[PDB]
Amino acid sequence: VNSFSGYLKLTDNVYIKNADIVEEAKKVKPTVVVNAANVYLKHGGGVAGALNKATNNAMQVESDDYIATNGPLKVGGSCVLSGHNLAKHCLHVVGPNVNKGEDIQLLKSAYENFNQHEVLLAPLLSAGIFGADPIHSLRVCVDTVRTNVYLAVFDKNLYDKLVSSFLE
Ligand SMILES: CCNC(=O)c1cc2c(N[C@H](c3ccnc(N)c3)C(C)C)ncnc2[nH]1
Repeated sequence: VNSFSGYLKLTDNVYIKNADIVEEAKKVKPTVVVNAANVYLKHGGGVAGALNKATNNAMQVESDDYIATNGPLKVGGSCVLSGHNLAKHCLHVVGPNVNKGEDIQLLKSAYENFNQHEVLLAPLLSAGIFGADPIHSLRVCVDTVRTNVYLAVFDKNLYDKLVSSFLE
């Protein structure tokens, strides 16, 4: 149903909220929820762990079947699979892990995948243990994504930092 509420409008197509992406998916019933994935779709930590646990492991079982038959994703790439109980579809997107020296230019490739979907619920890419500067990740989203993206950032201090920087 895509019923998003409580978001700040940053640009004509980019919105942000201090919220847990799992609770937003349960409330909003989005067509697409984005997962902050890794190349072998191992959903143990970060946003991926939160989304997988909220599907009671159904996302990991489906992801393992996909990897067995198709192999790993590329950094910057993506894959649409079921959204299970959280959304119609899950778009698994791999941003670069700059803590491991992956190419930060591939963060633009990662966000470019969102342009195939009219509206998405998403986390900020390459944050957490991937180590990209979060203000830079929001700027790449704003400059690359043309479709409607609703960003859920589940940390008040990071949300306030992002909003303050954007409004400068
Ligand atoms: C209680 C169950 N829910 C959660 O644990 C949870 C976590 C969470 C989240 N985390 C962000 C993140 C972590 C890793 N990689 C990223 N690309 C981003 C950080 C930057 C705040 N962002 C959005 N919603 C979220 N929900």
